[PDB]
Amino acid sequence: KLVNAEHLDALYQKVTVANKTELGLIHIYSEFPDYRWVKDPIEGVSAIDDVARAAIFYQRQYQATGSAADLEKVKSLVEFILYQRADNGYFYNFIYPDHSINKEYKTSVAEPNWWTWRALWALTQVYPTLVKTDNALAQRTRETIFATIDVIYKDFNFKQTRGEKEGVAVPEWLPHTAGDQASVLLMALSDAQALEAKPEIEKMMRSLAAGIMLMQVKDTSSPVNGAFLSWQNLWHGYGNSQAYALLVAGNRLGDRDMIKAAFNELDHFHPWLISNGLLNEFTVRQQGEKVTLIEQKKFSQIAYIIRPMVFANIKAWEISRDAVYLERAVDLSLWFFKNNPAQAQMYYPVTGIAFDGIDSATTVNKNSGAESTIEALLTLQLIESIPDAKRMLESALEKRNIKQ
Ligand SMILES: OC[C@H]1O[C@@](CO)(O[C@H]2O[C@H](CO)[C@@H](O)[C@H](O)[C@H]2O)[C@@H](O)[C@@H]1O
Ligand SMILES: [Cl-]
Repeated sequence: KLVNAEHLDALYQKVTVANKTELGLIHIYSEFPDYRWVKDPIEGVSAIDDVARAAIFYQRQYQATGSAADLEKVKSLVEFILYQRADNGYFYNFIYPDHSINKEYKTSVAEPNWWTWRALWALTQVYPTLVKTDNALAQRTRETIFATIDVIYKDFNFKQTRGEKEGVAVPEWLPHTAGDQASVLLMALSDAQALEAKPEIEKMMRSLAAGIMLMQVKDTSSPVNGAFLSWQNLWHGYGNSQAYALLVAGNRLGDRDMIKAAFNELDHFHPWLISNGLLNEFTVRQQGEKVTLIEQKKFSQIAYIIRPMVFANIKAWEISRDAVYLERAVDLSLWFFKNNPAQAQMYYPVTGIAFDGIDSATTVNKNSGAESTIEALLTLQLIESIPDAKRMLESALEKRNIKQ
């Protein structure tokens, strides 16, 4: 009842190219008040960054409901992902309005980047669904998963050298030295390891987790004790799925250290964030063992901050059976329902609209692009799948002045 795919469905478009190749697109932007399709004028109409996450949403919907229409969307979004595979084994990101591929723009080249990791994660997430339903598409997907992993393995830097920024160690072997990108590649590799275990996949998993863990703040005197930094000495909330990824990988490998590191973020940094109304980003300085805040930015706040935290807390509950994590997951979900600095409703169950962000205490961006819609839907979809969390969120919503 909370989850309403009507706006995401309106961003979806099936296009035919070449010889009966049917591609599922998700239009990237959509603007208040008419909420039609809006493009990026330079980059194109739809990106793997969004299509990949949409594929996961619709696959999870199909798993919950068995709806033939959800499955059809999974298949066509997967076709777009496969359509974007480059000869070198990486992926292009954008498609243009004329349905040619954006191969050369910096946000779209087939080089290791965010959209590679998201594409791979989407393919590993939807493969078990495809193998039960569509033999030919499943075979192509499996071939692509492990061919892409081959390429990533061939290019992988296992030499664990460290830089430094404001006293903080930098793992030079992570992609773009980015803990957030590393977490999604780690999630994808963990899924693939369950499909076909390979020593080189475990080796990459452990190397990524080592880099992610080196970037964690471990200073019990620091306000942001437990935080997984995103890049150098910087944390940003968006896409920061390190804790969730370490829980997934730690479970896959039986690695207690990974699990312990993830809980350290959940048990210290998450309650701090929640108590302070969330943040967009911050930077730190490290002097010896002491980690201190340099600067922080409360805005902008976007749906993509909430989803990684809700994913991690639900997973923590599943592992530990501690209800505090469900309570926190629900309290974080309330960001969509006016628990935020603008006291603004950010997701509308009646229409499926998800606002694009909070820019200050008094300014809300009422556009509803693909990313914010998918991230709100994935968050609420997870809550509604856990009966105790669903019951808790419904109880919180009956008491407040939201539109539903
Ligand atoms: O502008 C295109 C596209 O960008 C987004 C990203 O969230 O919004 C940006 O641009 C808006 C005006 O064009 C600004 O008001 C907003 O602050 C900025 O984030 C989408 O909302 C929009 O569709
Ligand atoms: Cl992601």
